[PDB]
Amino acid sequence: GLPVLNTPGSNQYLTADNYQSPCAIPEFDVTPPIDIPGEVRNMMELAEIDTMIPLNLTNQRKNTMDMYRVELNDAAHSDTPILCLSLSPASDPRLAHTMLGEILNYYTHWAGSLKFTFLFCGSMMATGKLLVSYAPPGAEAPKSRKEAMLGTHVIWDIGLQSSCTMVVPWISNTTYRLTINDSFTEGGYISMFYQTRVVVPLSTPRKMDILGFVSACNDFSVRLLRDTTHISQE
Amino acid sequence: GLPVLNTPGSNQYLTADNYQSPCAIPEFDVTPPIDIPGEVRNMMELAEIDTMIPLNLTNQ
Amino acid sequence: GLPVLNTPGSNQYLTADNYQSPCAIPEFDVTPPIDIPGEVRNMMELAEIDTMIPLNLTNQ
Amino acid sequence: RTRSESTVESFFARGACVAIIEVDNDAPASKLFSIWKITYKDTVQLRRKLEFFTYSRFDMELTFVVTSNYTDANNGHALNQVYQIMYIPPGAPIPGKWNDYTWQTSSNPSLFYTYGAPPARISVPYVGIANAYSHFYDGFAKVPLAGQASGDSLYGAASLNDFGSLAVRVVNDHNPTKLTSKIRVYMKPKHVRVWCPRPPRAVPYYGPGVDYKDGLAPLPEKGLTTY
Amino acid sequence: RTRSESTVESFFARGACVAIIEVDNDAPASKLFSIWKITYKDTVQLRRKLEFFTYSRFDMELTFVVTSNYTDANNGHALNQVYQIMYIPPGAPIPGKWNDYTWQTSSNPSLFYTYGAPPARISVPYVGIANAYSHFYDGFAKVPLAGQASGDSLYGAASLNDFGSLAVRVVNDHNPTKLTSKIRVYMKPKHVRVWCPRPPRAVPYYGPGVDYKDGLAPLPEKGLTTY
Amino acid sequence: RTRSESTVESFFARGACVAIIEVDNDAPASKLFSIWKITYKDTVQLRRKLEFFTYSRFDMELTFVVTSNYTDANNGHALNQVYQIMYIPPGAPIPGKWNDYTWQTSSNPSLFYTYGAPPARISVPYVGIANAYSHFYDGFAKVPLAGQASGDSLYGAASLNDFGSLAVRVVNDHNPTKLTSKIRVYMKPKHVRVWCPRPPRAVPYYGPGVDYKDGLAPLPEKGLTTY
Amino acid sequence: TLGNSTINSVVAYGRWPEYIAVAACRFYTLDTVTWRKESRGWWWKLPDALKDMGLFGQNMFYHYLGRAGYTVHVQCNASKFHQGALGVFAVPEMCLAGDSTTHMFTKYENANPGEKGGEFKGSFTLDTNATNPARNFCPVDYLFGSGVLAGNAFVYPHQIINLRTNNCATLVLPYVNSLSIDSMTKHNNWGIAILPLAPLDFATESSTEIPITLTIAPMCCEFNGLRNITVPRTQ
Ligand SMILES: CCCCCCCCCCCCC/C=C/[C@H](O)[C@H](N)CO
Ligand SMILES: CCCCCCCCCCCCC/C=C/[C@H](O)[C@H](N)CO
Ligand SMILES: CCCCCCCCCCCCC/C=C/[C@H](O)[C@H](N)CO
Repeated sequence: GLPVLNTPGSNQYLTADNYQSPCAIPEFDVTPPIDIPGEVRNMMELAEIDTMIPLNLTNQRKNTMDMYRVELNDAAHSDTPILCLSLSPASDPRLAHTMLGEILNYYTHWAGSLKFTFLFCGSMMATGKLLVSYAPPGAEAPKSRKEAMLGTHVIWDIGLQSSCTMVVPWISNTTYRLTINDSFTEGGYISMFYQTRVVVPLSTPRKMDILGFVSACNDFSVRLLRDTTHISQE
Repeated sequence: GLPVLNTPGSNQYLTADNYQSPCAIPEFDVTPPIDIPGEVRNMMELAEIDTMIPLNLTNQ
Repeated sequence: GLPVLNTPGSNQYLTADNYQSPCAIPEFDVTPPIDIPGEVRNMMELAEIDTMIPLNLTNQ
Repeated sequence: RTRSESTVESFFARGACVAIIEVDNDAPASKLFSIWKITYKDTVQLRRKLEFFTYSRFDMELTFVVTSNYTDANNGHALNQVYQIMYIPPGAPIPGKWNDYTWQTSSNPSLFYTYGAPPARISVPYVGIANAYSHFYDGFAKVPLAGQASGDSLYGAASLNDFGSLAVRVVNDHNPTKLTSKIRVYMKPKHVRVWCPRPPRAVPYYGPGVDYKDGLAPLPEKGLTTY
Repeated sequence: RTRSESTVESFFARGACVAIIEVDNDAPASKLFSIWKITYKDTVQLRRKLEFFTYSRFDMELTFVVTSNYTDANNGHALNQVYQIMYIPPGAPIPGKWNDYTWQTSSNPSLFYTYGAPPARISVPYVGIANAYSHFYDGFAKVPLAGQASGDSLYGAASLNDFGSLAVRVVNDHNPTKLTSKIRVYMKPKHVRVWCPRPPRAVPYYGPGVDYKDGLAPLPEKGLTTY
Repeated sequence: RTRSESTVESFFARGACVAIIEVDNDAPASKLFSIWKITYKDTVQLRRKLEFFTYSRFDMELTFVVTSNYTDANNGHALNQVYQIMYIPPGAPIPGKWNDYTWQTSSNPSLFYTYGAPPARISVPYVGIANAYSHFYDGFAKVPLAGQASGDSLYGAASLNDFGSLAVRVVNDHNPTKLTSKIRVYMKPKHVRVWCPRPPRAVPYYGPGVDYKDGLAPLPEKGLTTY
Repeated sequence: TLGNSTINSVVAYGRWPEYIAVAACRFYTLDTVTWRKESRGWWWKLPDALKDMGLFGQNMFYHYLGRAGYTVHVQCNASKFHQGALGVFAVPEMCLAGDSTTHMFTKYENANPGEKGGEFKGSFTLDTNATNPARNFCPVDYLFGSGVLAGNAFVYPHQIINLRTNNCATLVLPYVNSLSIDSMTKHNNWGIAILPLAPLDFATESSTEIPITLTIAPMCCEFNGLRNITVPRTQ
């Protein structure tokens, strides 16, 4: 026949190959598709959906609903942080199991901006101002409002609006970060502080809850599909 | 010769495959068909014929 | 299929060959290059650089 | 909803097993070569599918799947075997020994298969002496004539379905150890045309004809007023 | 930065192991043939990836990786084995013995694999009786009716995911020595469309449904004011 | 006289051995699977050639040459082995046992090689997270901060050269006899671009960095006024 | 306004209900539930919750095939001195985990409770009665009753009722299925889950309770296959 020469790689099975194969059921009359609502073309479309952050992963709160609630009170003003988060969306245990983190744990590289929304769930009679800050990596993690104020930040007036969004823009030395805990590709710090205190009148609850949601922005992307550590078989 | 790479599925026999093979009787002069009555193109044509139903399937 | 004949040299691995192979990470979005200073196209460009000669190779 | 998979072509576009020919590689109780008369009536599934119709034309694709085994444990090793499959059309001399001259196959088509290779495959065109194959023949090859003693041919038997045989042997000289091989023959009709549909077989086949002997009560019991 | 590798196509463009079918080549405690019901729910990784969505359409590519071994040392040698993998769609007769007539596979698709050859591979189109596959079905196959005794079908079980089985045997006649073989089945969806994203599985799977029994505390401990 | 063979492409257009991964096929002192972290610094020749430059971009071609042998004489025979090579990118779960679920490789690229086949081969594009690979990195992954106890990262170590690992096992169930296999990995850069030439290594390599310990007197003795 | 019934909104997947009876498909009010401080959540199935609603239930049980979208209106009012948040989620194919070591052992009468629906639990309890198993759902709130984290339930069509901001939620669910039309008695196309995201609180009262009311209107209804009446077995 035609002279041919078998190159190396012949007879191998690469599970990522893209080859044709014979059809085992020829002339099958396939059922046509219908217009079902909710079609998805890209997994990033799922990462762009806000999902609640299990922020309060304490011994008594983890694996309950209480792990989603962060408690504020009406005590006197202080510079102590309300919450502290590492910008490691796939390896920080508080972000790993959100929809964004679940998508990220199927990939090796990620890049793009993030969106953090905070929802205040107190009474309508409550007032207060909060400071939400992102510090890029390199320095010690901010432990007071004085240090946090030096980074990117927004001021949230709960009386004016019950939900506030801070976009963390993409700022990295590398073009992508790794989806594991790695010092060279560290992301930075997210912190929350009291700008003023929370004030309530009489006959009002003095403790209330906030909730956190995270999603990816439209510039987000991932690379190098890989197996996840969030599912195992015994 | 021409560089080639054997993909998976090489050397398998799939009974539903559609491949060419060498002719074991070359240059055979085939008898031409005649116009026989009752040609069938589709098995559904047989399913469109009424046939009696064995409705009374009792012991006797 | 297509009649083929395996010529000698089939199934060998020549480390100097130039053949295609399947991609193990399809659809990877490659980082674009930047304009780094000091690009080299030919090793002779390095041989055209003056370097000091160790002329006095005595015991001491 | 189209009827693409119920066309006659699609209905028969499958390789069906029609024979298991057994041969042995042993020094001359053994069978060093086997003759199989070519027919689809040794099995049932393809026969029942074909007998939906009275007449047919088609090309045939034959595929040969070869398996082999040692007969005794740790009796020794063997070198890879080569098998010869020779088509003997009706009238050609039939081998009588493993080594007889007929295997020279100067005019008979022959196929040499190396064990471990992918199943062998050949194609043949429509080879019927009539304008179509007859699945059913309501007649005799000879009409007995007055004056003849007690033209006694069998009912339905005619040379319009005589296609020769396959002679199968192992080409290798016999090993010190005994080896057994089986060649499975798979038929696939192609470019099929069929005529005169018939009701399908309802009881077990009995011989190459339409005779029946057993299993004559196929249908089960079911109450008339029971869904 | 494009999103080429996060498209639904790229997300599923991998061959995932879904089954390890075990067969034996031995004289008739052994299993001379095995039946595997076709599903992706015997494993977890592909199942979790698919259950990100409620509905899907796709063609399927099946790849078969076959390995085999002797059971005893210096017990003897064996000739190269041939394996038959027959697709039995729902309703087709199911083999009950290694040698029963069903293996003639006149209408069932079948695959014959020679050991040492590259893994076998076939493709099938979207074969669902509905307009899409259902990863989740919130209903019953039967509604129990008043008057019926104690329509008791299982929750979520429906014939919309019934695709038949694979029957696997060794075609060779049995060696004097015992051989064991495993066929690993790898699935790759192709031309994928998906609908209605769902949150991913967070606790270990328990059965073909959504039931959970163990490992219900997945998340670890992490201080609120600790980075 | 052209300089076609001294182009950067031609200088690196060779498959260089970078690893010998050893695995065993034995019943569970043996190693039923091996993990190799992907690097070119286990060998010297390709490393020295690459370290003529500071930065590089290229695609990589990997070729796998597999050899195997029995460990004991006349201990028995074995059926042809199949090997699995699974790429584990950084972050993916790492196999801990020969049979653990990770080998299902639903999302990890995997390669199944049949012994006796031509060496396996795959290609990958430029996969660096930076705009080029760094052969030398004059810095730390962590800067230690005042207040921290005795940010202690190693000098020059950065995740910009972390590419995952290869996990290698024998897929076959374990033979009665012990078998040993070695997989040699050969790298060939393709479509190469390089920047910032450096003087070549003059003394033996010592570790993944630029440290030196021995053989610090490379040059021989030669009289000044002697040709 | 839909029919004789009259009275932000979220259209699930941005798809309004559409055709491939008319009087019967109108707003129906289910039984009110009581939101307490210790409430864990509530769930309903559609069309199961409407099976005893005027002519819509009659059309459900008189036909082999039916399809409909829905408009779900959750109503819950409180004072400016109350606090609390509800998440209202519309889940296609809302399968709930059972309570036994047997897979998919929940019986039809328990999987189709009707307009009363069911409640989420705070933890998982395994039914041990073997002679008389309960064969009921055991949906854990933080597992969202199906082995997934409730925090990610926001990938479903949803609304949030924050007591300081709004007192009502409106979800427009189109007909979602792998088929153009199905059996309404065999299959529930939609599930409604209401979870307290923030617990209810009122100043210096560990007694406050507030009602939640659901009003559901089927839309774009189609029925086919008229026969005698289906009478499902009850428990
Ligand atoms: C050289 C290797 C052998 C290859 C030659 C194979 C034999 C040639 C074909 C002879 C058989 C003709 C096809 C048979 C048709 C069916 O028997 C008819 N339907 C009978 O009614
Ligand atoms: C002839 C050798 C065997 C080749 C035939 C293989 C069987 C044919 C394919 C049947 C399986 C259909 C594909 C299965 C799809 C998934 O199970 C669905 N996602 C279920 O929801
Ligand atoms: C599925 C079988 C395995 C095939 C996948 C092989 C692994 C993928 C490639 C990872 C290694 C990237 C190439 C390495 C580049 C050099 O290390 C850089 N010059 C380091 O400076």
